[PDB]
Amino acid sequence: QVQLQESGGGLVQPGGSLRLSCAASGFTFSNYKMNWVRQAPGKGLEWVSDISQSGASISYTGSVKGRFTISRDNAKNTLYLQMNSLKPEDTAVYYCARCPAPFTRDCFDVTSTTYAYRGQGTQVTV
Amino acid sequence: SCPLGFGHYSVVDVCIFETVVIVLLTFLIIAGNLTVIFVFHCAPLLHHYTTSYFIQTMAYADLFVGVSCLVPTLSLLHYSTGVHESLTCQVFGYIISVLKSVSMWCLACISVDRYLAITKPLSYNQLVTPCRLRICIILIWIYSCLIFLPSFFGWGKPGYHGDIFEWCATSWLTSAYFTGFIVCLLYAPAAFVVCFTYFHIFKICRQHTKEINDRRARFPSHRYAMVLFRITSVFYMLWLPYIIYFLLESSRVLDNPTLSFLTTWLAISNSFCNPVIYSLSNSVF
Amino acid sequence: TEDQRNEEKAQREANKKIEKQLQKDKQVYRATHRLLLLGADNSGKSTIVKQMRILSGGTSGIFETKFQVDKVNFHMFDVGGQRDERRKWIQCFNDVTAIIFVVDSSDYNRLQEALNLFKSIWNNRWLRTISVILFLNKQDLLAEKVLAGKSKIEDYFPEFARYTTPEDATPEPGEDPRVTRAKYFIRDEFLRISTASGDGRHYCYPHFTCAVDTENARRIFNDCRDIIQRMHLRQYELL
Amino acid sequence: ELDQLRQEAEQLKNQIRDARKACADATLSQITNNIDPVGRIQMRTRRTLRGHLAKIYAMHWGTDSRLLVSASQDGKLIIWDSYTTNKVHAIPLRSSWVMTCAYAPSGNYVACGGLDNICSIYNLKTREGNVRVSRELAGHTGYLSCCRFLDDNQIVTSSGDTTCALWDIETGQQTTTFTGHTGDVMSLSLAPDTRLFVSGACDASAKLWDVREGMCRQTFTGHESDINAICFFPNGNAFATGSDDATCRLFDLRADQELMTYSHDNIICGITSVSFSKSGRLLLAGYDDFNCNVWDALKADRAGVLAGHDNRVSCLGVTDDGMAVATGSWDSFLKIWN
Amino acid sequence: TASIAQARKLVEQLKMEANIDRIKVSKAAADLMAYCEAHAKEDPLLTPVPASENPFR
Ligand SMILES: Cc1nn(-c2cccc3cc(Cc4cccc(C(F)(F)F)c4)sc23)c(CO)c1C(=O)NCCO
Repeated sequence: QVQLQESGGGLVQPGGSLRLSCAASGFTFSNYKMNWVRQAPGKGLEWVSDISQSGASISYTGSVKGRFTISRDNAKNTLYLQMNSLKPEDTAVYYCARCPAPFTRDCFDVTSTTYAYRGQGTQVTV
Repeated sequence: SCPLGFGHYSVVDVCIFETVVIVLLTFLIIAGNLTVIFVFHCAPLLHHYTTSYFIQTMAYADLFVGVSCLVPTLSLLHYSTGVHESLTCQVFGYIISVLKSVSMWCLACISVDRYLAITKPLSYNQLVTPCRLRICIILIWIYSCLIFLPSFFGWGKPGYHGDIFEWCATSWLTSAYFTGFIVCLLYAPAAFVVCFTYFHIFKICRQHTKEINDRRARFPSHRYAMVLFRITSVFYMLWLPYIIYFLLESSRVLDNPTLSFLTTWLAISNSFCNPVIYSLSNSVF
Repeated sequence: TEDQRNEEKAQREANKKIEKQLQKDKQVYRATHRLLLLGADNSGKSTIVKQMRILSGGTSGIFETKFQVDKVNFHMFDVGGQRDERRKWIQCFNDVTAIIFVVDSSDYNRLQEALNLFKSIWNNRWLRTISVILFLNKQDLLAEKVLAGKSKIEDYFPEFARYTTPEDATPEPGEDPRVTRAKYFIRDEFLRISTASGDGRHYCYPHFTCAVDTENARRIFNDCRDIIQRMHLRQYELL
Repeated sequence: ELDQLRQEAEQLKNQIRDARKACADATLSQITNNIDPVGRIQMRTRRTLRGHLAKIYAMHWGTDSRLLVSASQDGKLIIWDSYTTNKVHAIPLRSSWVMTCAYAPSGNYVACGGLDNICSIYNLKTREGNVRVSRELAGHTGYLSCCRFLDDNQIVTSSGDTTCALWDIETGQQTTTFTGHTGDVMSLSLAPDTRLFVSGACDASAKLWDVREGMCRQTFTGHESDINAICFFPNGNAFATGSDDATCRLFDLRADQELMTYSHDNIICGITSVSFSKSGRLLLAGYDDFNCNVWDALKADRAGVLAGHDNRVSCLGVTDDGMAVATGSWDSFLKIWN
Repeated sequence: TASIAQARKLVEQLKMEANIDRIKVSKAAADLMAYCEAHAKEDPLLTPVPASENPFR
């Protein structure tokens, strides 16, 4: 089964730092581009960051590129997001999202519906 | 005229070196045109619905060029006649002249079709219809037949193709007007429209390449049809030596038989183009 | 035998009738140019449809807009009946002449969503030969947002402070240089997505359009002309 | 009881996974190592069927193994005689975004549907002699992906609204609705006894459904991406799936787990269509690398290749007697192979 | 009651893998092999036939 499991979260003082870890099982990790998405309370899902298959190509959203650091461990089949200098706008539910097809540079991961290759999610409060 | 030198030509057919290059070249034309005839009609995988018909007419006409140039030249060794070879010479010369004319005008129509595709792209399929295409092919054949018809009624020799027979090479002569006048009214429009269409295609390519390179400089960041563009130009500037010799004789003092043979030998070998169009494009099959 | 001869020649003449009908249908199909309208709810892509309807009939969810620009027929399809996931039904539009992309440029919160949708369309395997005609809608709302303040682009895009106007390309739509820098920064975001990939097979055609703009049909005509010219120039020429 | 319910559901998942791994430890590949291989399968394009203006998504064979129907997004539904390459019928469609077509096993009706969210049933045998639309089935809220006729009055449709549906044709009402997929359902196949049908969706899962009971018996996972094509093994106790992870898989119903994986290192594009031969020894799959692969279904080796299409292979069909394979593609041509 | 329906689906899976039957461990694989052996020579694709009884040739 294609499973993504998020770990890390909880209360943190503003300006803190967290390390969200997404464990991936049921598929080859190296062949898929990975994303971090979040859903603010009373708001829709918005994409935060994405990292390529090897990990070389990396991009972030308007939440500053300096605060957040995405990385991936293809040997460990896991996806890390290092969250620095937390602001109260960062209170959201965070999802690691595999984008659907391998060997692709296109990904469709922020659908409100039951997008299959998204984790159950973790809560970050700040 | 024999480069080795066999004396002046007669019914004896002394210099067979003249014949063998013709026979081999027309054999290659027959083989290549038979192959291209087989490959579009049996397996039209890439067709494009407009250039296919004109290229098909080219392949048919060029295969008939090869057959109608190989059969008399091969037959000259076996069967030779002293009488009734004259009318045979006008018939052969007219046939070869008309067939080369329809091949040239078919590439001219490729040129104007590509110009209509570039210049009026959104109304292109409205403007050209397969009924108009078939009408264009029919008037190509009719026009080529009607231009060279006065060679039968006695306005002069239409071309140097029929020089393989003895009597046309010596006695029958080109004329100044209605030969190189009506005949140039046939040849000059084809060269004009090919040059015009490629000039406009290169102007459009200049504008689009300018815009693309300007945007690429603004943002620093990380095969079958292509053959047709070059080989038509190769075809037309291969037609030029025969046209230059034809005009430069045109019943005036300049006359060279070796230049005649070489120039119309190139003018016949330009029928290599249609097999070369498919051979360079498709390494696999 | 004889009755199977009757049956087979009746089958052949039925095939001939079918084939002449299909060649008429081929002429009608080649006469028209098909566009895929795509965008979001905040973008006024339904409004631009209303200008080409001047210059809800569709009850199947998908919208059809037929408009006529100088004896050329354009059929634009707005897909609305489907879900939010669009992986599979976007593959039906590979042979579309151009994707019309409509962006709300005043709203900055969903600009990144539009950029990501543009990137996914641009890098898709079945859409990598389709040029995109980009309409940046509600440019009048963009001007009132930047001049009033309190909604800074720098909050959503931290590289706007390090950006200057490229050459002051067309100052007449946006008079004040702040408005010009804002709209040209958004345009450069979409075109730096466009120029990163795509080996000359397709290009973006950005425009700055208002809500009451009435020349979008002519813009689509000119961009489609350039698309077909570039396709022919790429096909039989390397250049 | 929220923690108790989550613990119960996780224990249910672990229990069924352990039940699958304890049900069988052997594989069909180690069972069939003694079996002689099929060898090279050479198939030739016995016919080329031309006449579609645009790309083709769907075809369906008739039960006579001679007639077939094809759907293309130029707006035409063309019924072809494969023996003599004659176009028997050409139905113009109201919506030109058709994605599926089904030919009724009696031969009297044909079906189509697509982005219009409507299944159109066209009557072929009419007294006036020219085909009209018999029924217009509306009620799905997404595009229609696949439809199959149970008989002349029952139609089953998979849609992009994550649901399947059994409709009674003459009354135009959804008799049964099959829910449980979370992604867009892309394909369905009917069982030989037409009591069951499987359906694969974009959630990398396949589901077996009872037509009369209206609920899902079994769920099959193992794919890593969207499932584009599903097909029963001819016995009806197994089925194969093709998906976007460049992999085909063979599952058995009674064992409720995957028996084989058909993939190779050089194959990276997804599978668009799958089908079985009449015996079930050969599994044919259409790909996005523009050709089809014939697989030995009992040892998972690439037995043959069907190259000959200039674009991706969208549909693939095998006759009831198994004589020929028809392959459609985005290059607007069908090909009949033996 | 989507969660209740999914939980009951998992319950139904537990009921099915409670008692399928007392079978051989690789019996389903043997069933597939037996079907492909039993319908082997009747396949036109697997066993090639001359062009007399093949209407596409
Ligand atoms: C054979 C031959 N050539 N010649 C020539 C002498 C001087 C110039 C030319 C120019 C020619 C034009 C041409 C060139 C290439 C293909 C063709 C084609 F149309 F036939 F294909 C035509 S032929 C020829 C003669 C005697 O005039 C003879 C002959 O009478 N007997 C045999 C030889 O000893």
